[PDB]
Amino acid sequence: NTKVVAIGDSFTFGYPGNTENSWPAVLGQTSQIEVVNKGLKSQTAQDLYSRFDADVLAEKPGRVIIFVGNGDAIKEVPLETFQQHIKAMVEKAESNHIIPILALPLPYTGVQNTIKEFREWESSYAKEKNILVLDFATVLMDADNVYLEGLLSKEANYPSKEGYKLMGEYASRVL
Repeated sequence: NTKVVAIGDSFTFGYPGNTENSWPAVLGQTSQIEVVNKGLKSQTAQDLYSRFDADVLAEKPGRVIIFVGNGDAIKEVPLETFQQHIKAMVEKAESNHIIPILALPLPYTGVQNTIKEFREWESSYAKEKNILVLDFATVLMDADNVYLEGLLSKEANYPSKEGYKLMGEYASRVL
C-alpha cells in the first residue's frame, strides 16, 4: 500500500557506507512508511530483473523504485540490453498493480558518455509512459556533475552518509 521497495545497485545498497544509512532507509524514516532495501552492490538491470519476484512481487509493495544503470555502465552492458531490462521490470510491476518509479543512473567519472545515454533514454521512456522519475543528481551535484560540499564519500563517485541523507529526503518530497 504505502509500502515501498527500492531495488538497485551499489547506489541503493548505500556503498561505501552501510545499507542502514542508505537513501531508502532515510526515505522511510522521513515519510514514516515502510521501505525495503533490495539494493545489491554492482548489479546490472539483468541481475535485478532475475530476483524481481521474491525481492519485489512477494513484498506486496504499492510502489517500486528501480534505480539501476550505474552497474551496467561499469560492466559495459550495451544500451539495447539495459533498455529491455528496464522495460521488463516496469511491465511486471504494472501487471502486478505496483506503481513503478524510475531512478536515473548517476553521472559517474569512468563512463559519462554511456551514463548520459542511459539517463536520456530512461527519461524519455518515463515521460512517454507517465512514470515518476527520481533524479538524485539534483541534490547531490553541481552543473559539472561534481558532489556538493560534504556529500562525497571517501571514495570517488559515491555519496557520503549526508549525501545519502539528502537523497532520501529528496525522494520523500518527490513521493
